[PDB]
Amino acid sequence: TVHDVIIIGSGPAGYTAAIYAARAQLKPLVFEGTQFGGALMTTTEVENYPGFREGITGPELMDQMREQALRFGADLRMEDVDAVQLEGPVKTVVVGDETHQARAVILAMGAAARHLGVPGEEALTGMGVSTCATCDGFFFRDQDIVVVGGGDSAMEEATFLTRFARSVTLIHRRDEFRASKIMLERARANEKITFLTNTEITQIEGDPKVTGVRLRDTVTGEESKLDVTGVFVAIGHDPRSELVRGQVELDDEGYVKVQGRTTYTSLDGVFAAGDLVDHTYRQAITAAGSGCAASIDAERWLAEQ
Amino acid sequence: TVHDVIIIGSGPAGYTAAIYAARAQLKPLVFEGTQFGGALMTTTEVENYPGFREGITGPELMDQMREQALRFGADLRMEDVDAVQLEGPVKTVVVGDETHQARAVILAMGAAARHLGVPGEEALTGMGVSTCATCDGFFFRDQDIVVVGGGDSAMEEATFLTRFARSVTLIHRRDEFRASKIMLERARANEKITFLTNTEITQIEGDPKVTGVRLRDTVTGEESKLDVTGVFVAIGHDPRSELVRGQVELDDEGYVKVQGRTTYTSLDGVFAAGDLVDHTYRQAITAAGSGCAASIDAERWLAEQ
Ligand SMILES: Cc1cc2nc3c(=O)[nH]c(=O)nc-3n(C[C@H](O)[C@H](O)[C@H](O)COP(=O)(O)OP(=O)(O)OC[C@H]3O[C@@H](n4cnc5c(N)ncnc54)[C@H](O)[C@@H]3O)c2cc1C
Ligand SMILES: Cc1cc2nc3c(=O)[nH]c(=O)nc-3n(C[C@H](O)[C@H](O)[C@H](O)COP(=O)(O)OP(=O)(O)OC[C@H]3O[C@@H](n4cnc5c(N)ncnc54)[C@H](O)[C@@H]3O)c2cc1C
Ligand SMILES: Nc1ccc(Nc2ccc3c(N)nsc3c2)cc1
Ligand SMILES: Nc1ccc(Nc2ccc3c(N)nsc3c2)cc1
Ligand SMILES: [Cl-]
Ligand SMILES: [Cl-]
Ligand SMILES: [Cl-]
Ligand SMILES: [Cl-]
Ligand SMILES: [Mg+2]
Ligand SMILES: [Mg+2]
Ligand SMILES: [Mg+2]
Ligand SMILES: [Mg+2]
Repeated sequence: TVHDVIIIGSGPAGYTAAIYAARAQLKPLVFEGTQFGGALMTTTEVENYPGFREGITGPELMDQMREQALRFGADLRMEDVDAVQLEGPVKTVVVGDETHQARAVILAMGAAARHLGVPGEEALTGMGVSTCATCDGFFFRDQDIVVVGGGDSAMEEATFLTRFARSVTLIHRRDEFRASKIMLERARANEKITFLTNTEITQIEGDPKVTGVRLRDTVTGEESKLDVTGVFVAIGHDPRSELVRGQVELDDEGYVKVQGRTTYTSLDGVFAAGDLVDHTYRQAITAAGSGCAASIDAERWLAEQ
Repeated sequence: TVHDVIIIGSGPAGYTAAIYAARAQLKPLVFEGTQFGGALMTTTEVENYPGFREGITGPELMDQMREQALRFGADLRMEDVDAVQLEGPVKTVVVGDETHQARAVILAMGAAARHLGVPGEEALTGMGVSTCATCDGFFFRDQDIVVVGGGDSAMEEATFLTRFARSVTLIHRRDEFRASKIMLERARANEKITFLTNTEITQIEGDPKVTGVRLRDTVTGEESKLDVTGVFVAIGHDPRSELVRGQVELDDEGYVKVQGRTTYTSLDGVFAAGDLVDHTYRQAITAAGSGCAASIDAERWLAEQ
């Protein structure tokens, strides 16, 4: 049984691809993962996804998307793809001890935001701990917050956040910065930003919400506590391209490369969408847009065979 | 008074750009047009926009988007931009006898679908007359329908529609086809497609919904009537780039060109999104995704000044 298309991933890119493929009568087979629903399934509020004048929670939005895909006939499986064979006319995905095949595959595995890995980070996620200044900076008006990281991401998040926050403490575990000189220099010039180098967070305090961070000097071991009400983690992303490394061309940071303004990868019959590809915007609406494009690409490519 | 950003257009690209720019505290000034709300403001059902398990009407979706932009502080004006000056640090838009200025401009004027221009076309829009096989082909299962046009668009729409329709009559006013040989040959091979060359539609019949089309031979003048329940107009699109021709680089069909996978045009401080740029996907979700990207591009570009 060779399916027309298999989709790997269940964030906005994967579900939008599933909606379009199903409505196109391709009977898409979608492997959602056991941690299904993408990055929004673990935020509280989504206010910048167009179409919801008063907002919607991340889980509510993903459940709409999932039920929408189901309504048009997508075959959804809450299982992880463990391995793929993507070269040639018939592609194979392996799911535990089960195999499935398809003429086209849409890769929508997303990117993992790096975690601090400290107590309180999970408990206080959406309650003061954020990954997304664009999304959440709004909510920290006149507040004292931290940003963690040493690259252009952290510099961009920190300087952006000063238009809301009373103060931004930028914390980095080294005394050297991997961020570009321009981004570094913009952060230095901003009077609302204080730099804390050679510093790591060991714990995030907060009873319902973030009240502070515990700090350790990575050189001397000196520990202290900072009172803050927000923690923005900006230590980088890891695109989830492990399944396809060695089969589909990746850039030096592991993002799947695509041709021009399409979703076509280096492999015939293989398309890629969402934050697996995009290291620039990383929003739900852009991932959904690219998931649509992947399905239209796949449909048109299938019609050429 | 020089604004940070002006947005021209009020479809999904323009409203999503407005939402992001407003949430970024850029106080975007948005000229919606008198025919505001984009292409969806004149369809009935939008079923493939992810986030609505049971669908939503086009006007309901656009009103959500508009109120969402308002909620975050967008300044919305239901007026047409009549002329622009986009070169240099301060850009000007002219609206009747009023002028407005901004450091960045986001172009989101969309593309106009060409119309047959015959009686019944407007009355029966969304009631049998469609512009979008992806969107509406679903609803014509086992029905006899027409597709109008002579290019790759019409060939693609007609062959796609045969997976739903009982029959597809492809009508073209010439006996020569501007579509590529592959697209032409695929349509010829499909047993559900009948070709009617040298034929124009003079009227679309239908009491609540499409019941037939009146036809004229463009050579002999012979007229007849075809019983059909759907009419898909696929005679091409005109991107709304007239305002910016001679200022921003356009491709040979008039679409605004953008740099790589960004929204940057050939002019510093000018960004473009939606169907003004995209001649491939032309969906609401993709236009919304690109409107987000234009605002993020614009925000980051503004921060560099
Ligand atoms: C805390 C947080 C809050 C956010 N808030 C917002 C917001 O308010 N607005 C906004 O626009 N964006 C927000 N974002 C960003 C947005 O969620 C992402 O940009 C978007 O979800 C990317 O979608 P994607 O489909 O490419 O990947 P993801 O959302 O990462 O989805 C990929 C999914 O596929 C699954 N998958 C991966 N590999 C496999 C495999 N091998 N087999 C099976 N399944 C697999 C994953 O487990 C995951 O469930 C937020 C992100 C985070 C982390
Ligand atoms: C009948 C119909 C049904 C459709 N159904 C679907 C569907 O179900 N699903 C789907 O995904 N897509 C659908 N589409 C396509 C979708 O609507 C478009 O792809 C999308 O709206 C493009 O958005 P855009 O913002 O780029 O431009 P548009 O939607 O064209 O919006 C541009 C807006 O800006 C305004 N504007 C233009 N020039 C100026 C100016 N100089 N000054 C001020 N304002 C100006 C225009 O009047 C218009 O209101 C449909 C299209 C049509 C025509
Ligand atoms: N995958 C991955 C790679 C690198 C990191 N860096 C990191 C981790 C924890 C902390 C911390 N508590 N303060 S600064 C910091 C930085 C995290 C995850
Ligand atoms: N802008 C623009 C340019 C070209 C067209 N072509 C056209 C118009 C009407 C009809 C018809 N009634 N049957 S075939 C056809 C084709 C329409 C609009
Ligand atoms: Cl390789
Ligand atoms: Cl290998
Ligand atoms: Cl020019
Ligand atoms: Cl000129
Ligand atoms: Mg995983
Ligand atoms: Mg996830
Ligand atoms: Mg107009
Ligand atoms: Mg319109």
